[PDB]
Amino acid sequence: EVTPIQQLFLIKELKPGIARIGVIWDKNAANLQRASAATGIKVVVAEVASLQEVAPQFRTLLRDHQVEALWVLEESGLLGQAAARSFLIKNATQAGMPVFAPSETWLKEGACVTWRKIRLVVNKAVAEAMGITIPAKY
Repeated sequence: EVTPIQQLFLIKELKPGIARIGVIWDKNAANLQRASAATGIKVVVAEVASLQEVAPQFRTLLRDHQVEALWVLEESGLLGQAAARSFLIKNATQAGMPVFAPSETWLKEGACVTWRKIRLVVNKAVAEAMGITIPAKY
C-alpha cells in the first residue's frame, strides 16, 4: 500500500501549484493532516455513508471549497460500487478535475492516476487532456 502522504506528494509533483484537493471518504470504511501540512495542499474531506449522499457531498466540495482534483483513498465498501465510481469520475471530469484513485479499475473508467508499491499508473489519454505531464524520473 502507498501511504496517503506518499500519494499527496506524488499529486503535488503531477500538479505543481495545486492548492486545494477534495477527498470523498466512506464513513464506514476502516480507519492526511501531516500529508496536507507536509505538502502545503489543503485537503477537504467530505464523508459519505450511502450512495444517495455521494452527489450532494461531491457538489459541496466544489461549491464551498473550490477543489482542483478529486482524491479517493480506498474502495472497500461504498466506493467499491460501480455507481459511486462512475458518478465521481464523470462529474469530476465534467468539472475539469482529475481523479486520483485507489486502483486501476478507476483508470479504465476515466480516472487519471493510481499507484502501487512506488510505481505510478497513468491513464495517458486523460492526463494529456488534463495537462498533466509525468515527471521524467518517474
